[PDB]
Amino acid sequence: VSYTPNSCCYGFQQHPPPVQILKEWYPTSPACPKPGVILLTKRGRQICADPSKNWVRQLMQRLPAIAHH
Repeated sequence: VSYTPNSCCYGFQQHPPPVQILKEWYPTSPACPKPGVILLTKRGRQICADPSKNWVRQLMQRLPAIAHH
């Protein structure tokens, strides 16, 4: 849908989550002003994280990249 809303992070989580709760990750929309990733937890919590941060890239590497929709 050319008129669908876009999911974006306005604010990122600055402190690393516990790896044990993380399931997978996926990027937010390319339409967003600041590029983001979601770290999705086993309980389904969507954690906004900044892929310009090395610690976020390292978690990303350890997790499967799995499209949400």
